[PDB]
Amino acid sequence: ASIFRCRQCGQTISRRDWLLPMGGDHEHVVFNPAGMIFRVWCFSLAQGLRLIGAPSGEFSWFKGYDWTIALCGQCGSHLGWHYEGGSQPQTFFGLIKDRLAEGPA
Ligand SMILES: O=C1CCCC(=O)N1
Ligand SMILES: [Zn+2]
Repeated sequence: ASIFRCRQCGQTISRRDWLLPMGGDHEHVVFNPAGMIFRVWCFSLAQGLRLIGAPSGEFSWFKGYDWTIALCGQCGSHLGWHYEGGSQPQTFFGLIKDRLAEGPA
């Protein structure tokens, strides 16, 4: 139970080892302006995504960070967001936990 793959297609995305406690916890439950609730797990690093558009600071859940939508690079499923432009760390990923599948390396 140590790597996270895309739930829809199996693309390798991240590792348990790369979980990042932002503000004291790797899990953040949040809502967007359309009222969709996401349970976000923060990772310092990820792979197999495709980051879309240019970063935006609008409604950022994490102070001082701008976001870009992160899709699965294989299937296009929306897996979370890349955050940049902040400090300690400058960048990280916030991935939607129920859109990933955890399993053996
Ligand atoms: O409200 C939102 C949607 C996109 C990601 C974020 O930080 N905030
Ligand atoms: Zn996928």
